[PDB]
This record gives sequence, C-alpha cells and structure tokens, in this order.
Amino acid sequence: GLAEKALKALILQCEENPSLKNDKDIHIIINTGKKMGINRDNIPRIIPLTKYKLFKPRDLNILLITKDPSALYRETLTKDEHTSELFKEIISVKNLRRRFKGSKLTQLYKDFDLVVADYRVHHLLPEVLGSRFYHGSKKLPYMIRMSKEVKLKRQQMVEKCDPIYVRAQLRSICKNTSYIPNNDNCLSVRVGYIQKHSIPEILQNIQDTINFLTDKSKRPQGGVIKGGIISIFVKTSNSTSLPIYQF
Amino acid sequence: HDFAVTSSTRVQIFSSRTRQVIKTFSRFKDVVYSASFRSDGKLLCAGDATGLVSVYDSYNPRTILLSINASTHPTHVTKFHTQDNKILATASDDRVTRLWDISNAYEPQLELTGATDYVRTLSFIPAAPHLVATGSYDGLIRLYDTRSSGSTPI
Amino acid sequence: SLVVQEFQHILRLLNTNVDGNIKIVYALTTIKGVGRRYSNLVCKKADVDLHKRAGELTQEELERIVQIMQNPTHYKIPAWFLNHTLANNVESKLRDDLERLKKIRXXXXXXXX
Amino acid sequence: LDYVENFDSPMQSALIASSLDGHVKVFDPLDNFQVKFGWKFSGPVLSCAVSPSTAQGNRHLVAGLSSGLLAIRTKKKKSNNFQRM
Amino acid sequence: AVPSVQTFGKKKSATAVAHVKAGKGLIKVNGSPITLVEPEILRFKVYEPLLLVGLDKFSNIDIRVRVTGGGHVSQVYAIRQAIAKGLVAYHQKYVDEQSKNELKKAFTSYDRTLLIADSRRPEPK
RNA sequence: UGACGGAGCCAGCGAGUCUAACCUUGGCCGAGAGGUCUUGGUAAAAACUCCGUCGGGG
Repeated sequence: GLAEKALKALILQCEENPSLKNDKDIHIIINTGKKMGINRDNIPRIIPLTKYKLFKPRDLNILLITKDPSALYRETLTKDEHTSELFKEIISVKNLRRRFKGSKLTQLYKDFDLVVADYRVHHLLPEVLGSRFYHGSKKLPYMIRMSKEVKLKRQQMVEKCDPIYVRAQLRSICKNTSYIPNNDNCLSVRVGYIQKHSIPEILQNIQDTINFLTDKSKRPQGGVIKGGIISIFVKTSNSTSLPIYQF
Repeated sequence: HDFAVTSSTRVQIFSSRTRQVIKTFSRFKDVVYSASFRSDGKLLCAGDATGLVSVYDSYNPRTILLSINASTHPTHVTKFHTQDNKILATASDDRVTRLWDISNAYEPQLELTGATDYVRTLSFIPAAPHLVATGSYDGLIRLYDTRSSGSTPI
Repeated sequence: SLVVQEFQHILRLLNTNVDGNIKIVYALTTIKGVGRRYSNLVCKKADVDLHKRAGELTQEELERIVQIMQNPTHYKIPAWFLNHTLANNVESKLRDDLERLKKIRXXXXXXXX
Repeated sequence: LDYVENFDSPMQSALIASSLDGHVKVFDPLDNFQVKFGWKFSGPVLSCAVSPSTAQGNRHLVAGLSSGLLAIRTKKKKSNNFQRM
Repeated sequence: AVPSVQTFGKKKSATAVAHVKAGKGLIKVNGSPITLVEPEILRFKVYEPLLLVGLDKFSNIDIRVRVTGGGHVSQVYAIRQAIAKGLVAYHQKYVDEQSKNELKKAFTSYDRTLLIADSRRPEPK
C-alpha cells in the first residue's frame, strides 16, 4: 500500500535533515488495543527474518561476558577457527566489574556495537554494565547458550563449550531482529537499516515481523501480541512516527 | 633431556620426551651460528654473526645473562670448557681464538693466536685442561697450550 | 665444499618503510591502521610463519600479503580490526558576560584600571 | 661430527659423522673406525648430533639438513584386609 | 576427647589461631597444607620453626591454623608464631618439659619473635 | 623499574523506612493534571606473587 511511500519520504529526509544525519537504524513501533501482560524483563526475545538477512556477524563488534573461571570459555572459542575471527573480546563477569567501572562504561558503549552474554550470568549484568545500555534496545545484552546440554535436578553441571553451535547462534542472532516485551502496548522493533538494503527489503521485513508477532500459535516466543494490532508506525531513532496499517 | 638447534637468528630448545619446541631465543640481530651448552647444563652460548657473543641461562629466553663483545668479525663457534665450568672459548673469522673467563666478560684472558685462516671448529681434551685443540680452514690442525703464553701451537 | 642456501634490508608495503630486523607479526604493527591481533589473523590467512623475519619471505608472496591488506572486504576478512572555532565563540561570548557583570556590579571595576 | 662413549649399546662407543650427501655414518674406534650403519636423508646434512651417554630415556638422533629440515630419529623405551589375609 | 592445646599469634593486624592435637603428623593452614603458602618467598619463613626443631618433633602432632586480617607479610609472621607457640604449648602440657625447655631454648637462641610478638609501640621523645 | 592479557590470595574504619543523574524522540490513555510504555544523546581493595605474549611530542 502506502508503506513504500512512507519509507520513501523517511529515507529522503534522513539524508537531508541536519538533525537526522546520524541515526542509521529504522524502527517500527506497535501500539495495540489491549495491554500485553508480561512486564519488561531484560532478556531480548529474537525473531527470524525468513527471506532477507539483516547483518552478517563479521561487521559488528561483539563483546561476550562469560562465567568467572573463563579459561576454556576463552580458550576454545579463540582457537577453533569457526569463531576465531568472530568475537571481538571475551571478558569474565568478575573481571568486567573490576576493570570497567565509572565513566569507562560510556566508551565501552561507544566502541562496541553489540553485547551478548551467556544465560548463566545475564541476570547479574545490569548492576555491573550500567544504565546507559538500558536506555532502549540498541545495546541491550542478547542471549547465547554455551553447552547445548541441559541440567536436571541435583545433577552436576558438566562444563562444555561447543564453538560451532554458538557461532550458529550468533549467525542466527545477527541475521535478524529482536523484541523486548513490555507492560503497556507500545513496543518497538528495529527492522532494517538505511544503507544495508532498500525499500522492498524493509517492506517484507515489516511483513515477516507482523506475521510472527501476531501468530496465535507458537506461544512462548511468538504469541505476545494478542487480539489485533491497532497500528504500526515506522520511525528512526529521532524522526517522527509515520503511520501505516490504520486498522 | 634437551638439545639446542640453531637456525636463522633463532636457537630453539627441544625436548627428548615430547620432541617438540620448548622455547625459542629470538634476541639476535644477525644469524646465530653456534649454541653449545656447558657441562653443568645451566648456561648456553650463542655465537652471532654480528660480531658479539651472548651466553645466557638455559630454559630462559627472558634473562640475557651475558653479552661478551668479541672482535667485529663474525664468531662461528662458541664452545664451553668440558672439565672446567667457568671459561668460554670462542673463535671468529678474525683468525684468532679467545678464552674468556665469564667473571671478566670484557677483556680476553688469553688471546690464542697463530691461526692461518677461518678457525670454525675447536674442541677440548678431557685429560689435560691446559690443552685446547683448534681447527682452521686450511688443514693445519692446531694444538694449543693455555698454561703457556698461548700464542703459538705446540 | 659447497652448500646450497636460500635476506634483504628495509622494505616498503604501500608507503610503509618497515625494518627487516624483527618478525612480521610485530613488524606490521608499525603500519598505520593495523592492530596487533589483526596481524596474527592476516598472517595465518596469507600462509606464512609467525616467528619469521621480513628479510626472508620472497617478494612474490610479500606482494600477496599486501594485496590481502588493501582489499579486506572481499577476502571474507571482517573489518572491525580497523579504526576549533566552536571554542572561540563560547569563551568570547562569556568575556562580555563577565565584562558587563563588572559593569553591573558597583565594586568590580579595578583590574588593571 | 659427534661422539658418544659408554652409552648402552652392543659396542663400547660410537662415532657418527655427517657427510653432506644426506648420509650420517656411524663408526666405532674399537673396530678401526669402520662403517657400521648409515641413514640417508633427502638433502645434504650440515649438523649431526646424538644424545649423550646418560639420557636414561628415549635416545635421539638429531640430524640437520641444508634445506631447513630437522630430522629426529628416536629410539623409544586389593583391600587392606586382603593384604593381611 | 583427644588431647589438644591452642595458641595465638599476632602481627600488625593479623591474628593466628593454631590448634595442636595428637595425630598422624600433618600440617594445615586454612584447609590447605603448608606446601602452598602464597607469598612464595616467605614459605621458608613458615617452615622456619619446623626446621629449627627437627621434623621428628612434628611427626606425631597435628597443626591446624586459621589466619584472618593483615596482608601477606603480616600473615606469614603470624603463622610461624602460632606454630612455634603451638609446639611449645603441647610439649609443656602432655610431653616432657625438659623437651619444652630445649624447644624454647632453640627458638630464643634463634629469634624472639617466634615465641612472643614484640608490640612495635610508639615512643615520644 | 615497560606494555598486553590470564590466574593466586590478604585487610580495617563503615550501614538513620536511609543511598543519590540530566537532556530528548515518540505512541496510547486522560476534560485537564499527569500516568504508562518507546527511543536516542550527555555525565559518572590496590600493592604484591605468578603465568605466558611481547624488545621522542602534534
């Protein structure tokens, strides 16, 4: 419909408006009628993009926060040659708290373009990594598994790090976008980029996003928006919310 | 359990058990020629083509213990004494062998001369500590005495 | 009494005059725009020996390393190993601020006057 | 050229020598320095060395060639009531 | 219970609590044995009351030391005091006191800090 | 008396229902007050021991 026209005027002004010269990410926001009941945690649920990959993982600075011993977490992923040219720097959580503290979290925010941590110590993160990261979802810390094996009740944790399968996760997590569920209706997803691709690529990125978010089946990662979407609004991080899908 | 192998500017210590590279010595300007352990096994020589020899402790590339400045000609062989454990004997392309006590690493204790051309291998004799065998590069296998004045073979 | 063997002085790699005395994993660090750990990646991609000097490693493959250097996008190498008058007005527009404040206050009028 | 004496061998001592033809030939002074065994490598050999007499382990023959090759040839080597039972 | 005896050691802000009981001849500090003292150059300063006395006098006694406070140099000096006090308090209670007297003499002929710790008190002139 | 990371472990004085930012892009609700969510920018134990990798200023 007019979604191509709305993206056309947004692309035209963002290289022309002096205020919008710096924001390079494109967001669609979703306001629903009912409020989805799950409050805002800090684990970002990711969604796939079935046709067009967003980013390949060899153009983003990737910081990994691992467990406290961190010997074979560092050793295996650096000397496997599946992930050797992938990770930028690996830090243990106790060493991250001790080394990077104060105003150095700002330069850690600016220099490193994406942050991901294991499921072990991700909940401990926001009191050592700072409130600058939790201003929206630009550098919200993403999710990776480490072992591809589970822990039952009273079973000893067997430590294993398979680099191929955690490389495939970073392939599966940089190729697409993610949503963070919220208490109120307004949630925003970052679909596409200004110069990575163009308007027909963003248009089917919109369609695959609203297909996954409105899926009445596939509950725990997809069944978040219930009923129907009232509207969707395409925007940059500093532009206005241009309207599409009025009803 | 170790043997030292020389190469282009790098003497690397191997192992008898793992038959692999234990350590590397990469503190050389020109190519290193000889690398002989002492009979105590603690301190190994390194004759360098830039002119000056360097001897330091085994299993430690970090601590360059001694760097004796020989003559400006390259030194082909730097051997330690077999019965004695404190005197270094080096040759050079300068057609003289020198016997340095490592206490005084600045002045040669006995400038063993009389060679014809290019002494490139020398050896000691396990019976007499005063007798030093010296081989030039034109035949004429010199046998030298260091208890004497030491400027002409026996 | 002959032996068959197989070195040079300082070398240039896209206007970078590098000495031939240290090994290439730290010799390439003097090139601008090259990180330290980027050199250990780009050396093993170019199939060389990491503890080996630049006096060796012949010019037919030395030009092969530097063409890996200048076009990093197409050889599947990630690129994240790579890299006023506004102070003049703001102080001068507070110079008149303190000047008129000295005019406003009936005491501050004795600097060098 | 290298020499070893009184190492564990059927002869008393062995004298080896690199030949610059890929050949390292062993000799013994008791048998009038005659040749007993010779290994052959590809390129000419500039450095030959054997492990000394008191290795107490795997002994090594290290031969070094002109073509930047180090050829290493190595000779390798219940219950406590039931004990009171 | 088994025989036991307990002594105390004191450097600048580091205390040591050593308990000496009859046993198999084992030496323990903070759960770890004595061959794992972390300053690594002062490990011969905690073997020091062991080797002045002869290791046969520790062959049948047990030593368990807790240490809290101080740093590294003050902690090691506390352990060597509590071991030396702990050995000499065992021998004055359940073993010969002439053995205690030769044990005490072998320490004070060496150094007085092994037995009692001199408080480095300030002095005004 | 260097740089780079990786381990090792040691303190004492502290604990008022008291503990602690600013600016901005929007959406929904509300008669307003404002509330809720969204987004981006700005500021904010060491020593020591040990293990390896390393050998003039704009």
